[PDB]
Amino acid sequence: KKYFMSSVRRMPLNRAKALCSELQGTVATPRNAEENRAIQNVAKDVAFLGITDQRTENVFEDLTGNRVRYTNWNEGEPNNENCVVLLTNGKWNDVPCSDSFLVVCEFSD
Amino acid sequence: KYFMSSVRRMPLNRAKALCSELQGTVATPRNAEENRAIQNVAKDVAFLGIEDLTGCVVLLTNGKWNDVPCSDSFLVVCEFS
Amino acid sequence: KYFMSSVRRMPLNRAKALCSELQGTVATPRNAEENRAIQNVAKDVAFLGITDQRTVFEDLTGNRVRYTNWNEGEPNNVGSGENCVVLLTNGKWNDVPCSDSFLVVCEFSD
Amino acid sequence: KYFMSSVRRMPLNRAKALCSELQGTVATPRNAEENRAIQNVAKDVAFLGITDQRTENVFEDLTGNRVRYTNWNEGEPNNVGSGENCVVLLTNGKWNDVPCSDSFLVVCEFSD
Repeated sequence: KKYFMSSVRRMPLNRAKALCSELQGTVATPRNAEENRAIQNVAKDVAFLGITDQRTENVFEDLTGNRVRYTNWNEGEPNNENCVVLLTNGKWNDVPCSDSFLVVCEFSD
Repeated sequence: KYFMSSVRRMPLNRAKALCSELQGTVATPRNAEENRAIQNVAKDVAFLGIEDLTGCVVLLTNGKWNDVPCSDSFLVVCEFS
Repeated sequence: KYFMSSVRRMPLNRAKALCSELQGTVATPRNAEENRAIQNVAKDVAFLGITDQRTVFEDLTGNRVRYTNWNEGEPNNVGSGENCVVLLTNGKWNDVPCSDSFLVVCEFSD
Repeated sequence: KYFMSSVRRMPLNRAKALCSELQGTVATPRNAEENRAIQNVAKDVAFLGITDQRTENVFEDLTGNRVRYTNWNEGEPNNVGSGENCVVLLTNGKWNDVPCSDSFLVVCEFSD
């Protein structure tokens, strides 16, 4: 239903959003524990998720404006433009959108 | 191997960079079946990865290949294994 | 992704509102498997979330559809901008008036 | 049984129609586990399928059967000269009675 592919280099979210979009995809956004795990397995290191507080300050939503219905915050998170990264243990950290991380793109038919 | 086409047109350089950044390469037809599958994904003229990018050419809607400059812009179809 | 069918037949406008009220949308098949899944859930002719209202058949998200399964002779235009799509019991698609009434299959996801 | 919530608030009458349209019914918790599950789908205050229209302070599900399991906030309701009373699930998981005419989120339950 969803194809996940990781980038080779680390980059800020703006470059990441543009990368996934180029091939009609989006920055990976897990809707449940299974997808979270799926993305965690393809990413070789900490990677960006398609969740930010860009539209509404300090309120996390997906790239379509919906508040996320699934989260998996690391202990102490989200700790406050805010972005989200998926750690190697699968938990989430709140980080600056300007910092660079691997990118996992999500694709569907 | 699955194929995905870009939303916009671009020169082969940017195209090779795009597919490789996501760990694939510009679609390279190995047989009539793949050439056909690649055209099916590209819904208009698109670059091919042609030696292939790892040891220019565009695929037309009729499935035939034309030799065009590596500097002009067309759609890109990336292939992933 | 899961699908649920309505009990009543209704026009596209009502269909859309119905599905969205429970955080879903009108079922929109992205491949043959999904088309089959929707086919199984609706045991009768039902609306799909595809129309030409914004033009060109697009999903209720403004994107042109990348999957279709037109019945022989379809799509037969009913009138620019008022074209909708229904899935027949055999799984093929017909182009019909958005104002006509059909069952509705809503799609939901996590 | 699986649950789904609405995006907007509405009176009980409209909620009943909404859930039935998709072959379900307004969610009715039959035990604490379901109650917790419905509250989890329903982040905010939501209607349950229980009212005392017939006899004041006696709550029945939408089929006319008096409910067994209850999780009243501050004990059983004890209204007087009241309109039809409905039940909403609060953020604390307890139940509170409110006029069926007021508007709250809806949680539908399905058995598909």
